[PDB]
Amino acid sequence: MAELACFCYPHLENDSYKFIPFNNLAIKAMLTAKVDKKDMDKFYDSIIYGIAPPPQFKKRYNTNDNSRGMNFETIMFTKVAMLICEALNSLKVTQANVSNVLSRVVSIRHLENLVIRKENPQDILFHSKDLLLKSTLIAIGQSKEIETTITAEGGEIVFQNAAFTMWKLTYLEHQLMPILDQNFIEYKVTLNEDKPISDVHVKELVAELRWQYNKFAVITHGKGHYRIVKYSSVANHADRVYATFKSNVKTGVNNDFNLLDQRIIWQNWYAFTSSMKQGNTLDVCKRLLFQKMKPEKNPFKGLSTDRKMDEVS
Amino acid sequence: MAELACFCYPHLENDSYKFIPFNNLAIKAMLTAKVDKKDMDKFYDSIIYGIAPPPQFKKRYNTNDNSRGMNFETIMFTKVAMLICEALNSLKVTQANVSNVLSRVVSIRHLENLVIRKENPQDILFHSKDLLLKSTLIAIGQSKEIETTITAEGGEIVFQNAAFTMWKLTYLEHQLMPILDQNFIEYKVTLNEDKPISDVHVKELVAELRWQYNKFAVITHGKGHYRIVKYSSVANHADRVYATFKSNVKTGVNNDFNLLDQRIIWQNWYAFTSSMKQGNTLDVCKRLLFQKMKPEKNPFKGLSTDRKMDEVS
Amino acid sequence: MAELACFCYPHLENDSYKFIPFNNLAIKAMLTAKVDKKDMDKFYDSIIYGIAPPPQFKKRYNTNDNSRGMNFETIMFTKVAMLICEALNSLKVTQANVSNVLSRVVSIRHLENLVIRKENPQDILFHSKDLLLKSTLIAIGQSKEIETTITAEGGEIVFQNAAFTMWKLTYLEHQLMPILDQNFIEYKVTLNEDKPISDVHVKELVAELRWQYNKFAVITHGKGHYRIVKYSSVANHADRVYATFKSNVKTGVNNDFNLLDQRIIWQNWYAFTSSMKQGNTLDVCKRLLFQKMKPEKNPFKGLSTDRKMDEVS
Amino acid sequence: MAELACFCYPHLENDSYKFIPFNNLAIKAMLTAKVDKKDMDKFYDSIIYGIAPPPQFKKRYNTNDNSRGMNFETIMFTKVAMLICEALNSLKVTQANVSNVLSRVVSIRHLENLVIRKENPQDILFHSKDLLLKSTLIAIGQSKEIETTITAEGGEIVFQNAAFTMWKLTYLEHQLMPILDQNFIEYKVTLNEDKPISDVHVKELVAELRWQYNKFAVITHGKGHYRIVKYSSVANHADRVYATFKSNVKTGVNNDFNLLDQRIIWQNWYAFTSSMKQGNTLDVCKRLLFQKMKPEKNPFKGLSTDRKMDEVS
Amino acid sequence: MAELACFCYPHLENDSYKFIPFNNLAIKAMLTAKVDKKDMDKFYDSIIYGIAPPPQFKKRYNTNDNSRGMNFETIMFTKVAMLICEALNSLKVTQANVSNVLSRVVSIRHLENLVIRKENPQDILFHSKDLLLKSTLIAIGQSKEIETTITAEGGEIVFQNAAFTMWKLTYLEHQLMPILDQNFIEYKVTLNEDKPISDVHVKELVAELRWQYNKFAVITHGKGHYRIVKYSSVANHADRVYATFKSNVKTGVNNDFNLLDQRIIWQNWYAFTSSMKQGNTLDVCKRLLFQKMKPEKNPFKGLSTDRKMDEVS
Amino acid sequence: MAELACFCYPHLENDSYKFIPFNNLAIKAMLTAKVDKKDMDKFYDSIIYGIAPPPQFKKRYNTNDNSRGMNFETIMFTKVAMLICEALNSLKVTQANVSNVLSRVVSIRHLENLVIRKENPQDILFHSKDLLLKSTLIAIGQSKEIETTITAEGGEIVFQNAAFTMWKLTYLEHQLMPILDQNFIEYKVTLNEDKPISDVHVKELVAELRWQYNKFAVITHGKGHYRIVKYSSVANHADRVYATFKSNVKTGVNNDFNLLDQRIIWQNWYAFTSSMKQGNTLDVCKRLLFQKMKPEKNPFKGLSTDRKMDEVS
Repeated sequence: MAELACFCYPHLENDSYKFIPFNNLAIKAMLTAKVDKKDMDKFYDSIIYGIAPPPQFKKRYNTNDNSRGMNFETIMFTKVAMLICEALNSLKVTQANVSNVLSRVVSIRHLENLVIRKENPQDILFHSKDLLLKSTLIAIGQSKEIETTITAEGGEIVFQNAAFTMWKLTYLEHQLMPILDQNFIEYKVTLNEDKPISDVHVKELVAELRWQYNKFAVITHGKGHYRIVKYSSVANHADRVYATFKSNVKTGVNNDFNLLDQRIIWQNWYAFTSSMKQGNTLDVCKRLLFQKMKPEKNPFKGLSTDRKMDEVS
Repeated sequence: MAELACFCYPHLENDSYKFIPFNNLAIKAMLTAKVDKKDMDKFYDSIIYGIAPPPQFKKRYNTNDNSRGMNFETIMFTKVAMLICEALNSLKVTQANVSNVLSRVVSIRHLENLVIRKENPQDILFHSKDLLLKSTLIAIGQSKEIETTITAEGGEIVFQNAAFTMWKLTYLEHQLMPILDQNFIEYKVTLNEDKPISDVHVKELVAELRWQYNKFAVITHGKGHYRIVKYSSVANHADRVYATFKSNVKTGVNNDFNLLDQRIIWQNWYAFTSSMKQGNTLDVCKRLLFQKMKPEKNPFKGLSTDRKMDEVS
Repeated sequence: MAELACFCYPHLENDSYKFIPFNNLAIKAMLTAKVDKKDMDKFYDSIIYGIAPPPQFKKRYNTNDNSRGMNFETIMFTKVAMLICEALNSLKVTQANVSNVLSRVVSIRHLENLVIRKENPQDILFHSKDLLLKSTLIAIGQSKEIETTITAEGGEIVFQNAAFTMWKLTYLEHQLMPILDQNFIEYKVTLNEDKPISDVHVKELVAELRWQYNKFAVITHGKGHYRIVKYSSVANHADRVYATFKSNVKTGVNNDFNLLDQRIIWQNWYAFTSSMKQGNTLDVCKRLLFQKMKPEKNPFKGLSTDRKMDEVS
Repeated sequence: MAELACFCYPHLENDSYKFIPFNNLAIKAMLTAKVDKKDMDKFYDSIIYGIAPPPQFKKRYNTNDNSRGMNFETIMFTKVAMLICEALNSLKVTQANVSNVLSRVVSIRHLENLVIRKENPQDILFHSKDLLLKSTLIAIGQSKEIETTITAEGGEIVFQNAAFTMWKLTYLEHQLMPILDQNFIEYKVTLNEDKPISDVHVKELVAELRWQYNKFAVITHGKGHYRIVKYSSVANHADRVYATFKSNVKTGVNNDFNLLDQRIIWQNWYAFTSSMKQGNTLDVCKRLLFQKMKPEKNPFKGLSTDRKMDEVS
Repeated sequence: MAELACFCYPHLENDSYKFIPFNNLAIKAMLTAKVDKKDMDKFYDSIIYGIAPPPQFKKRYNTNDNSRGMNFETIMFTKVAMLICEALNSLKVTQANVSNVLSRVVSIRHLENLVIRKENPQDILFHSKDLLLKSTLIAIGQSKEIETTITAEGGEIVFQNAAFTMWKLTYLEHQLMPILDQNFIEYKVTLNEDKPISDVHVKELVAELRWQYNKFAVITHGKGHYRIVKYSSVANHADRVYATFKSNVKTGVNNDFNLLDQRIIWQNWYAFTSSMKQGNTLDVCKRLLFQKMKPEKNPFKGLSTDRKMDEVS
Repeated sequence: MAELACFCYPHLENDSYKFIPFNNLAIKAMLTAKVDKKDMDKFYDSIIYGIAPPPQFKKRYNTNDNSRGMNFETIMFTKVAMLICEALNSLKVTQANVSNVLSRVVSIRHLENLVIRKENPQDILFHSKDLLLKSTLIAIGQSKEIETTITAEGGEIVFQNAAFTMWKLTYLEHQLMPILDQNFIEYKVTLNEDKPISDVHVKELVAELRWQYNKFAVITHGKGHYRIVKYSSVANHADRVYATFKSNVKTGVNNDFNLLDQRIIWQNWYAFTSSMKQGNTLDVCKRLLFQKMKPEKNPFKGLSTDRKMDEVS
């Protein structure tokens, strides 16, 4: 999780801002550099290895005294940086915008997964440059469009339906910036199409979720997909999405939040995010999260039995 | 799963039948031996490596043309054979009985797990020779007593309570006769004491079973413990326990069947075994196993919610 | 052993059905997919990884719960799929035929061996695209022609003559769908030319078979080659070829059966297949297979002595 | 194959000749020693590492310029030497005899196999010191007794009967003096008892020999066991046993030759050894070995069919 | 050491005999082939892997029962075969000659060393195709020219002078047909130029030979180079060169023998080869080889002292 | 090469000085210690790991900044230290003497080789504690006796005679203080007995030396054995033995020098040491070493021929 300015710098050629990747040794030089307090937000000249990121983003890079950043000396750093550049170079970014664009924080893991998609001959992104660009621009946050199956970050498909595709996020196996907590398990459910989903297809998804992923809560962060997370993590997710909601309200940036199908989402999460979306306080929202809520209409009552009896037969 | 006659032979010394283990090379010789059709049930003399098991049990031993038997050339074969001998030698078996005793089929895996217990300094069986003998004699089927926690076969303790202890059966990791199906997962729940168990302690067990082992059916084979098995296996278990029930009825051997706590056992399994115990046919019993049975009183209705909300908090 | 529909799907381009291989991740997605009972025979859209085989052929693919299928994630799967496509694309298959063609069950091992031939610079198939196509179309079952030495599946040549070539089938060493039984040994004897073979050349073949392969039965499945199989397997072969004979009779598909040279074939096998070809029952045929048949004229009486005395000299 | 004087030297203590093993470094020193032509048959004093064998046996030991001897630096050399000493020390050898005894050439491989027997807890020789001594004294050639199953050199039992035990000689796997020709295969058939063997038990042995070992000739070197050798080796065996016969005749040492059961032995071998035993020339004997001899009464005519049909059933 | 017919076969294309290498699997097939006694000298058709060498050269190829031949399945076999073809294809061999040319026995090791030369960018043969051809044609025996330094087989240069170059033959390290005797050490001394060599340069060579290679005899086989061989091998060399001399006399093929500088060659060898060249018998020649010949004029008397004193200083 | 005070310290118990080994961690502590200039010759107290050697011998121990010392952290350090203690403890050293005794410089490699001897069951030193003590006391320099074969330091015996034993010094393979120059080769020739040696036995030794070790000079350092050294080392040896001679003259310590057999020793070395022993200057002695000395009577003229001709035969 870091700024785009961690991967590339802008260069004005042909009266246009083309973005160029960093050499890892330039980053390595900057980390050893003595810079003025008033130059910490300026791009650094390594002399030998070209331009380097602003010294203020020192903590974004893993060193001996830091394991909270990314592994910039890997090959995947260059791949991700190239992906970012390719995407930004298509936008023809104006002089006023370059700073805002680069200061945008994005998911490095999302970008890494997109690299893993684009490089696989089997994946549609390998063949469609347009789909790759759409996918990347969503990840960059320079796109109004929603992440769907076609434009998903990726992972191992663990379930698929007419309406849905479930992915296991393999963040443990990443090169650039993995999850270090070995307990980490998280899935996501992307919609295949935006057109209306049937009751039968929703039933099929909820069936698999209640059977295979019973120890997981079904939530969302307001974009067009579900997040399958351990119940032990929900409280932290709540804090994050509320902080985001709060931040977007204060800064005036888009604050749309798709609560998604109420029959699929976890009751308490839907309550939480509904209160948040109504403009209630963190404590008001959080307190619903922990309430032993009176069981709603299921709304699919015989669903867990069906799969058991199928397995027996 | 094999006869005791696969591990030892009886020898009359000091006017008493002491049972002696087989050398693996004696077994190996017997497998290459040409024997008369009327000597197939007699113990075989290898000459060089001592007495060997009856040729009729050829298929009990793994060869090039057989992977359905045990690995008799391992060290654990000798350990198991020694355990058996030690147990049988304490009984002072009479001349009439020796044949019946040795023809008794027993769980080799059970015996292997008992070896793994007895050899560990941390385990009570290592220190109590009496407890070891009781445990082994249960496994041999030369004991009226019930297998409890103290006398359990063993495995990895995955849950423990005042009333119960849950073990993961590590049959995949065995040396002598492992499970070859890598999908194999099975647990057992042994009672710590026979005295009456509280509602609170039953609730605690059922809670863990509904949370951690939701894709598993809770059954029993009529002894004093629960078996936690995949729903995909229940149908096969049914066949086995019914065949056993049928066999014991025809042969007049003890046919006690403890159905165990109805609140813990899977509804369909309890129905199945109740019909069997009432003397109904296989088909009558089996048909209950597959019925989408109308949900009984839960009988613990808010139990699955409690653990979820705990995890969230 | 699987349908052609396990490797490719048809696509109508340029008013012609060109067959395209499957991506293994598409297959992998289908295996996790929830499909309607009435769509089980339709090709599956994985979205991300292209078209996938019909869900009804799930058991053709090896998973955690299945070791009876093929290893579709290997490189040889793609090679075999490509070979199939190349062959089918030459036929210009019509719209009515595509379903029948793809539903044809074929030997995957045969196809794998053809891949191993075509990729070796030393092998004639590497240089002759025509011979490769003929060979493959025989394996596919879209060819009236007989498998000979030139068009043989392959293996290690263990004996060769003017008339014959003996191959060891290395099915144990395969990647895509090996034989798992490590005891497996089987050879085949393909004819080099169809023109009449001399008594001297037949003698030479029968000599090697009686000397080197004395524990093997010489049979055929009715095509133009001999099969050298363990005597322990003959009974199973009998069942297979009879079932095939029966099936072809009922379905009206070609049911030619070349019994081959009576002097080479095992007496009991020739008796068996002659009875089958005369339209007798399975039991009638099988019973001949097990008869201690009165030794015919040898028909080469001093043959086993000759090779012994040669070896001594 | 070497003299006993290669392993030990005699020492007169307590008015008795006790034989002592050589240290390998003493042997190593002797190999580098400059000795007088008239001291080549005397035991060599290495000074540092004790007594060493006579320099005349230099070629018995493997060096850089010699791979025809034994590996005296191995542990098995010491084991074999100890076995020899133990045996010779029991005989109380007289002063006149010591030279003859030590100059006796013996099979090192035989002795090595006896070591492998005696050190295995499963083997009877491990427990019976008397049987071990008998076995060893046969191998040394200081015993009138015949090698039987009980006193056999050893190897892997590949077949066993009431009357017979077949051993695979694992001379390839030896440490001290292996066979270097990797094609080497040889078995031996020792009698379990000397009392008369039935027709049924002979049939059983001949059955296994015609089935499993069809490419092997059944011979003997005149002691009480059969030798199963490749047909390609028979001519060499003939030379050896004839040379021995010739040598024993000239030197007046015992020249008994047990031709063994005529129904079991290879026709040509029986002819050969019968001519030799009648006092005919090498050429006379050898010529019978190569004759395409008119097939005698089988004398078991349906034997090869029986096992085939059994395998099929 | 084998015939050229072991590596290639002739093919008449464009009214010219171009020679083509063998595929190793064709050779492998031929080794398993049953051929008529009157076809043993004809090239064999493997069908699948192209033409193969005449069956009469079976023993030239290493198998399970043969370690006296070459390793034809190696890559170096193909390299050597290609080298041979390249050379023979330049000669435009006539129809009458092809048989004689191919039946020529040549040093495989020589050819292998030439391959090792030609493939090294540092070696002149890599750049001069003419020099490579000259070198190869000498090795083939289709050239009147003498092997010199420029056209030498190769090896590790251990000494070099204005006049001479000494090579260590690394026959132990070969792939195709190595020396198996690990004691093997042999060097060769090729002349750099044919023009007359000074006394000073001869002195320098003889100095190094007396110092570094004192346990080696300096000989020749009559071509324009010296052979540095262990004194233990000289007797065998004598037999070989005499047999060659004898053979060439009987067959009328060129029988030139360059005795080389008498001051360099070993006294006894010069005597031997002089007697041979005068037409004396093997025994007459050999007897000189073993004579304790009265020391000639040294002819360099203080030479061994000089190098000692240099080393000291 | 270091003082005895590097291995042990004296302790006065029972009114006697018993010498005790150092713990390596005590040495390690001393190396890090800050000591007064006037305590550099006192034994150091490490507190935790006992007494340690005087800080003045710092350079005797290998550190990061020193590869000129010994590897004191090895096991062989303790073994050598123990050997030294065992030897010194037998002498009952007086209070006045302890300092002189411990300040004695000795060959660590000699001591290591004695350890390698004493620990080998095959070696006489393993069994004779008296011989071990004699050997060690010679190495320590607390013995008037001469090093002979029986009491030799050790190594690999490369030649042995009635009179002589040649050892290869394996100083490269040592643990405690090896030779680091990988070119190092040195042998020694110890006398087996002191009684007079024959001309024939001297001839045999000189023969092997002229044949196998022709590039080596035969010298001595004045004790009762020969040293076989490269001619390139002689000049350095000369310096050492002269410096020793000079030192012993100045300090009044024994200065016996056995020049040994003039027929065996290198002419120039004998000249050198004779001049030294006559009391000439270093330059006078050295100049003889480099003189191209007129060849004396050989004194064995046909010796080098004999071995050549033997090798040929």
